[PDB]
Amino acid sequence: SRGEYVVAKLDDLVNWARRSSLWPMTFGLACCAVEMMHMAAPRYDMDRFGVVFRASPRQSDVMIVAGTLTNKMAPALRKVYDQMPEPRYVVSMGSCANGGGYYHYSYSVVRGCDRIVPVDIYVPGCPPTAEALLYGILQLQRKIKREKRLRIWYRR
Amino acid sequence: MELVQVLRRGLQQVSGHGGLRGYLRVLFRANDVRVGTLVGEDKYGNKYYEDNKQFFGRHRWVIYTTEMNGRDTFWDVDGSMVPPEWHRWLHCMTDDPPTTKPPTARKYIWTNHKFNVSGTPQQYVPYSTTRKKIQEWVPPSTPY
Amino acid sequence: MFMINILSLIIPILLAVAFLTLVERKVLGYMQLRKGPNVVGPYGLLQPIADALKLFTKEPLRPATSSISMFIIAPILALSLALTMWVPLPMPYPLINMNLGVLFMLAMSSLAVYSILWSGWASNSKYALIGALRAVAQTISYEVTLAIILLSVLLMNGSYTLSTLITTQEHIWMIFTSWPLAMMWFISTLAETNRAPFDLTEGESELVSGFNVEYAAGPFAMFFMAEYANIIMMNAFTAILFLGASHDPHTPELYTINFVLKTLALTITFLWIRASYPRFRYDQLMHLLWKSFLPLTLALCMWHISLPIMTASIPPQS
Amino acid sequence: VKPIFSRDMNEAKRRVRELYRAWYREVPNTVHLFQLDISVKQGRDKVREMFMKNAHVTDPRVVDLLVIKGKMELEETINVWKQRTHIMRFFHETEAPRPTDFLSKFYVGHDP
Amino acid sequence: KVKQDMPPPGGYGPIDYKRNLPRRGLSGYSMFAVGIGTLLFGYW
Amino acid sequence: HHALIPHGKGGRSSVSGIVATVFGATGFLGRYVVNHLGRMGSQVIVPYRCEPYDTMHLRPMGDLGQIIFMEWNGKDKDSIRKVVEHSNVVINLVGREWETKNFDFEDVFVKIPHAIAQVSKEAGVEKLIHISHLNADIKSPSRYLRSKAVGEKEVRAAFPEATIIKPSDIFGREDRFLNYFASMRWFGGVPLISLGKETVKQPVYIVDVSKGIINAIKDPDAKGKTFAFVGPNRYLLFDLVQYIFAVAYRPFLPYPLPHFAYRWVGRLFEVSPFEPWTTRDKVERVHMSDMTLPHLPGLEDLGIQATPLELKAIEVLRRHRTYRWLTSEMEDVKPAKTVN
Amino acid sequence: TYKFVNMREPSMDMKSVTDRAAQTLLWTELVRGLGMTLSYLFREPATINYPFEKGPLSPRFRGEHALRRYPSGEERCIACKLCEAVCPAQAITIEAEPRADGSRRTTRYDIDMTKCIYCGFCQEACPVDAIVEGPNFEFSTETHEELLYNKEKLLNNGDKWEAEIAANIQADYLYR
Ligand SMILES: NC(=O)C1=CN([C@@H]2O[C@H](COP(=O)(O)OP(=O)(O)OC[C@H]3O[C@@H](n4cnc5c(N)ncnc54)[C@H](OP(=O)(O)O)[C@@H]3O)[C@@H](O)[C@H]2O)C=CC1
Ligand code: SF4
Ligand code: SF4
Ligand code: SF4
Repeated sequence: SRGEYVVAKLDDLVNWARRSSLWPMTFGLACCAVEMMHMAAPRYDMDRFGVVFRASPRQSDVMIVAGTLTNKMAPALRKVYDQMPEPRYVVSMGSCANGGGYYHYSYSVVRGCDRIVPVDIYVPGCPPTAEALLYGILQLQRKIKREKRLRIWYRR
Repeated sequence: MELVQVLRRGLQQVSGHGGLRGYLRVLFRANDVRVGTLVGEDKYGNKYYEDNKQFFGRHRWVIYTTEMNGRDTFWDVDGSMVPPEWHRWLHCMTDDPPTTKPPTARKYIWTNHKFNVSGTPQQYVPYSTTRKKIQEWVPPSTPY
Repeated sequence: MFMINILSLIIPILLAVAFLTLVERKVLGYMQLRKGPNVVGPYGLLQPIADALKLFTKEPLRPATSSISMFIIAPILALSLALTMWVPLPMPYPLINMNLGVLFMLAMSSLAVYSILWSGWASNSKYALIGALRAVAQTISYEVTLAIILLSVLLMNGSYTLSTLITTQEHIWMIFTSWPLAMMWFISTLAETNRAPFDLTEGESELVSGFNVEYAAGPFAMFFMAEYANIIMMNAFTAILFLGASHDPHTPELYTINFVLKTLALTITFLWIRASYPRFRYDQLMHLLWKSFLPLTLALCMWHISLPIMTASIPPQS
Repeated sequence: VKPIFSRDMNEAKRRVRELYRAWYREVPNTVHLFQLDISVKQGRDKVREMFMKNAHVTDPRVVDLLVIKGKMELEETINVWKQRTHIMRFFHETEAPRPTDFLSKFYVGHDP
Repeated sequence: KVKQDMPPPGGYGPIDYKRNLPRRGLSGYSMFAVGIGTLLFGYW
Repeated sequence: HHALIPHGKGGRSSVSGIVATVFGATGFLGRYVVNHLGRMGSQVIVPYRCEPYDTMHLRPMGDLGQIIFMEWNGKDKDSIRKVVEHSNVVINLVGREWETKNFDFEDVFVKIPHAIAQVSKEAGVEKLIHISHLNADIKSPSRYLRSKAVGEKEVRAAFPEATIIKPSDIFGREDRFLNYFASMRWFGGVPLISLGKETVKQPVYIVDVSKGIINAIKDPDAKGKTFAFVGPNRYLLFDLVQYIFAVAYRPFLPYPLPHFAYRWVGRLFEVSPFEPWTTRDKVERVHMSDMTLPHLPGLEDLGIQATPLELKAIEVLRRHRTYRWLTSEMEDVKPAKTVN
Repeated sequence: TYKFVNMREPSMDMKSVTDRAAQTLLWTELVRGLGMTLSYLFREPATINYPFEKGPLSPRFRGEHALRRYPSGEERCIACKLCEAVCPAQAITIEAEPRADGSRRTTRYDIDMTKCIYCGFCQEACPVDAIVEGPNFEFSTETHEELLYNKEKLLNNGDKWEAEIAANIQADYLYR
């Protein structure tokens, strides 16, 4: 159907815009943030891919939970995620963020950021290498490329 | 002047990639139009190039195949597509390409490398690998 | 056909702003041993379009504590004023030729400041309020020195008509006559556009995002477009005022090319300064302008008032 | 034994009453600032319940230390150091009711 | 024969470790003279 | 056959023994049902027909492995069989207040539930929970409730031992009932047919409904019984809307509107290709007074005491307040007059 | 032993005063910084063209865990559980039973890639070289459960990366 073709092409345009311009928020909890900065560094510059760190949650599109999320910090993380406008995607970097890692059995650690906020891509490692984080970001971009919001709207 | 030489080198880059169409193809797919020595090509189609003149970290690069394991990778390429044998050459763990120094042949080693399969029907699903520990009594089938 | 002219001025300027974002990202990256955006489009050309589409397809949030009317009005004011200021500029022939175009631009720049203050106040957030107050302090610091420098330079022009600047600088650039005023004017333009080292209103490092901390999606895109358009417009004003260009009336394209190149160079200098220098403290900015720029500007204004009289070089009024 | 703040139980009771006054007056301000959906009566009942939980204490030093901890919590609430999550944790809304009768515990699980 | 990662026989070459911020530019008198000359020519 | 012994203390990591397929879990009621299931430790299988992004909010609700998302199509029975194959419980919460080009009221409230019930009976699922409005009846003016009654009949036919829960308007943060009335402020005055004096409604809190569903799953007696879920108090529509505007601290301007004019307005909003703001069916259902069905068992039978609207109204309606009234306490607005 | 940063006094001669006055009025030092930035503009960028270009790594890299086999095809693991014992994060769960042949093999071998700290232990600890952190670093997943590896998954990884893992072990086995 011509309507299906138009919807598919418009969805392609929107997904391309969203994946090409991915603005992570300046959120780094722990050692994994340093590998994130190295990703921002010249060798693996993420600005080439359109990933620009923006501080304000309302002006950001992706939250990368780099570092251990303590029970004290979890409400702030949830608040920052909520204040972030949608579409919003969450990437969990490092074993500490993914499932608690080295401090899984600590009283003051949330055993994974999945408990607090929905996570789209999990980047393994402790710390994950900057190339690994870039791979995760590109995987998130492909995931956005696979999204079918307008097609589902037309079919619904 | 050196400027004329640089422009001529750009034209040589255009020719070396197979013409304007190949030049544009490489530019869009990989964003790099450098021409380098083709060290080899894997069974999946990935072509590996080397330019020792370029600084460390750019001397070796791989042009991912357009089709691998039944997936169209003309635009969607990923690091996992690199087969293990060429992985060490690409990541500079070794200085010898697999063609020059082949890996040891073992029966158990996979013959077809699979890329990251997360988000696909082939994605790994965790499960317990141990049998039931406690066995329950089976009631008798006779009434009494 | 005047509507066609207005659209011709507006639409290309916005595209220029979009590609200025790409240029800045690449120039800063290369000055930082990086490559600016290159993945999205050939040499990163399509990155702006992707950013605009992403922002305008992103949910806009109206803060619960915000005053909605001012919250919405402020970006509209910023963008409309940014586009309006381009109208009087002679490139080479102005869209609207005003006898007092320079004062018009000064007043319009004064009006644009309220967009930042209104946005910050309506946001009803502490960081936004701090950014608005910083914008107030910045205007207090820079407006007087800007006006005095412009008056001193325009004394040689003989009028506030922008077009007549071309005739005055027919034989030589005015920077040779007034290079100190030119330096102070360039710094003052940096201050007015809220650009580094005077990027205090936004002040990401110190204030999470400054006045726009509570703005998302389209309104933030409008604020960004206003900012970049103001950068380009102020640099074009500097090019017209000091770095004059040859105008052949039969071929305006030559003047247009020269002017565009000079403005591009000045905007590149803006990005260069943003990369090189650190940021000032707003107390330090106000002190610089009031304690250092203002006395020298007063002395040079006296000098430029006297010089045409003592050298019999009073410019023609017409 | 060295007294923490009070040498006898009556003095500790006086301190406890002062702390209770402070919490009782603070409760409405807490509901307003934290935008809690509980009523003021509900919060003050929770305050009484928290005070009553430790009503069995008979040692002056333990009572003084409890008053110190309560004052620290009150300081947290008076400031916004504690978030709405921390304030509402006293009300275990998410946790399901746990039966205390013998038969219900026997049915549900092996727990004593 | 033992083969460990050891310094080259005779040691490595000296490594510079001190500030080398260069001395550049004209004298202040000269810069002021150039500015004033430009001002005068522009005025004429 | 698919029977699991419950283990643990009822926490996130515990095994409740409940394996469920919550159809229409990506919705107002589905969110709370899935959250309650996950907190116990139950395995929740979510069939989703939308984009995976919209299902992301349900991902944190359960522990690792508890929540499994499988794409399903209402028209295709094989997807229903795949989703319900290994479940000991199936909950059908698929309902759209507005008809769509692909799926009309008949398909969503009759065909879909019937296919779900038939496939569940074939698969061997022990228990099925179906949701139909309390006001559902075959002679009702609204097509929505008419199809709801027909679907209830068909579901009982396909699954004889099926629990059917008949809930009233379910007020909650994501509700389209309180938000619907509050959103009418944007249009100026609040249009009411007969000014709302003739209509009486008995709203139910969303959390109460979800807890009732979970207890019905837990309760052995619930099989083959129809429960009616209703709130503690009955209100006239005028009083309820006035209370909504009072708690929202928004000016109330009730103006009577003829029924035909309201129906024409509903037709106007039905034109929207996207989710319609209001529909003629929406107007009819709003005007229709909530039925009183003493015969059917209610929340009290399942052990849950209905929360009054007064207690939870501020949660839903605080967001609609302006900056001046955002911090106002719940107690400032007195309870509305109750027709009981 | 100690050096004085700062602790320098400017000259007061007229020439030095004029030079400092020129620096203040004519902004010389800011111009020097601008020149440095320009020089960096004209220097070659350091960005690598990932994914097409990959950063250097050594044979001692610690990445995705893998279970190796002997050349025969028998699994090297002998269910020592000492590698489980040395795990700093307790990320390895091992259960074993005598197999039909009678050999000591692992019925269960699980590494939680979400509790692992990628310390590199149990590669040093494991006596038979069975468990090895291989070269792979790009094993990101879209779900948490995918990162809870199983014995089957680990053995599949070992089979997949055995060619590279063996070469790296050969490179670094003498250093160990
Ligand atoms: N007040 C109440 O809420 C009342 C509840 N009910 C019934 O209980 C349920 C409550 O849901 P509600 O809170 O209104 O939220 P929704 O309207 O969002 O519920 C619909 C759910 O089913 C899915 N769905 C909708 N249409 C279709 C379709 N044609 N095919 C397949 N799936 C579909 C939706 O997902 P998606 O968005 O992807 O389509 C969503 O998960 C409904 O079935 C409703 O009729 C009964 C009486 C009153
Ligand atoms: S995962 Fe490792 S590197 Fe990252 S924060 Fe935790 S300990 Fe540090
Ligand atoms: S080396 Fe690895 S496989 Fe072998 S016993 Fe130790 S943990 Fe098990
Ligand atoms: S490398 Fe991995 S498996 Fe080995 S001890 Fe470290 S975390 Fe455990």
